Amino acid sequence: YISRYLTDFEPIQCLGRGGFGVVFEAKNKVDDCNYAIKRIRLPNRELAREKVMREVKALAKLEHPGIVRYFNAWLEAPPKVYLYIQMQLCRKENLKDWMNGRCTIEERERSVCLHIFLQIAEAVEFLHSKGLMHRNLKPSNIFFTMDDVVKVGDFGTKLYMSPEQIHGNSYSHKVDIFSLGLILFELLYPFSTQMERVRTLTDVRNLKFPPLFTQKYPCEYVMVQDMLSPSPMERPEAINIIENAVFEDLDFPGKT
Ligand SMILES: COc1cc2nccc(Oc3ccc(NC(=O)c4c(-c5ccncc5)n(C)n(-c5ccccc5)c4=O)nc3)c2cc1OC
Repeated sequence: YISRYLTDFEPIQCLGRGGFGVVFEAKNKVDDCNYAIKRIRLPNRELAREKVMREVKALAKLEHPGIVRYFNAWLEAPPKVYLYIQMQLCRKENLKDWMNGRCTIEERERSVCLHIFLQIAEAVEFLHSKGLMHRNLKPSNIFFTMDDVVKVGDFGTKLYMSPEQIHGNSYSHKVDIFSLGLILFELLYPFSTQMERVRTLTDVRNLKFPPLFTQKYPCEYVMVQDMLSPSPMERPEAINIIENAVFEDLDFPGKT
């Protein structure tokens, strides 16, 4: 049996593993570039397989500076069945890592945080304009290119999902706005411990804010409140978030 993956690529390292499968770094022999290759074992459930095959087709249609860049997808059935997805190789550190490495307020300068957030929001508004939604927006699903442009993806815990999703109710694109609210807060508010992070984010979910955040960031405090509305209908659209005066003339020393 001839494996397309082993024929066309030189494996470099395993980048990570999940319930779906594995992500490798591998060099394409012909074009000499390094890629991230996600390998999915096709599920035994036929409706889950339907979802996988449909989502790869959807991914292939997507082109945006804030969405991980797609190259190829193929199936292999060795002597059960694997779907390989080839995408642009990003940096090791995702947004969760980035925040974990910047644990002081000095390391979360307003304009820097707003610049990162704006890119995420622009990626989400792109999805919403295409009649798509993310559903699983969280810092660990936010990646950086080698040039630090933020890339929204989905590697595949409940702290970022909308209340309607948690309860297993029907939902709309407004679920992504809820996740955006928590991400904006988390970018602006550094933590020293996981325990502090969990306690504070849980409070913020219920619209209980740390007093120093409300004082230092009145404008983003207002927009986080709006994005975290229990009622999905009263959450703003992503296009309304991106047009907020808060994102007007963002600049910081070292910005491209
Ligand atoms: C150095 O370290 C790393 C560099 C990495 N570089 C690049 C990518 C990396 O990981 C990723 C990131 C993203 C994805 N997939 C998606 O974003 C997918 C997307 C999607 C894209 C954009 N938005 C939402 C979802 N979907 C629709 N499909 C889909 C889902 C179900 C079935 C079929 C296809 C997706 O696979 N895969 C691997 C890395 C991980 C690294 O360390 C672990």
